[PDB]
Amino acid sequence: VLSEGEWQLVLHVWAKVEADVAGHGQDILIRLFKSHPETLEKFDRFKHLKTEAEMKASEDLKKHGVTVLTALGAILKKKGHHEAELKPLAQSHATKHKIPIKYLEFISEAIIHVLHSRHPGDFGADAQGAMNKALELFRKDIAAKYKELGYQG
Ligand code: HEM
Repeated sequence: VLSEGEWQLVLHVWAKVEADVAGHGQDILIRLFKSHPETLEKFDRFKHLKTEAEMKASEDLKKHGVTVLTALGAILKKKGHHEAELKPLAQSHATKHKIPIKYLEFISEAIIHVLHSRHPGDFGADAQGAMNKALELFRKDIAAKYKELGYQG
């Protein structure tokens, strides 16, 4: 359970992401894909991208980054009352896209990285800890729905 203080740190930094959702979305997906190449293989859409330059030139990758961050933003702004928003996301990522929970850990790390790079004055250690807790809560609750469906492993 995050506290109200910790939610405020999280959503203070997130409001700054909302000024440039596409740029953030691109940097995070590129970092995920470079740090953890296995994750790119889950996207038939992107698996032709062999260089960081080709990834940064891809409009379709930048489109997907906005889709991911708008959905994450929607869940963060529920401050933990996010069951309606997580159900479909867990359902599709377990059963259709086949994404292990650990790759959700990876993209959490890439999101923390990108926010520290772009918003260092709003993303000190308090706010880093709080964002980590929010992202853990997202992963806990998706993992519980994986388990229900037979995909926690
Ligand atoms: C913050 C974590 C994430 C969020 C909020 C998220 C959000 C989304 C949304 C909103 C969609 C499209 C709607 C849907 O299919 O449910 C999507 C599609 C997809 N996601 Fe995620 N995603 C996350 C993490 C990941 C990770 C870690 C992977 C892969 C490693 C991944 C792989 C996919 C794939 C393969 C699609 C289908 C893309 C396509 O071919 O159109 N997701 N995601």
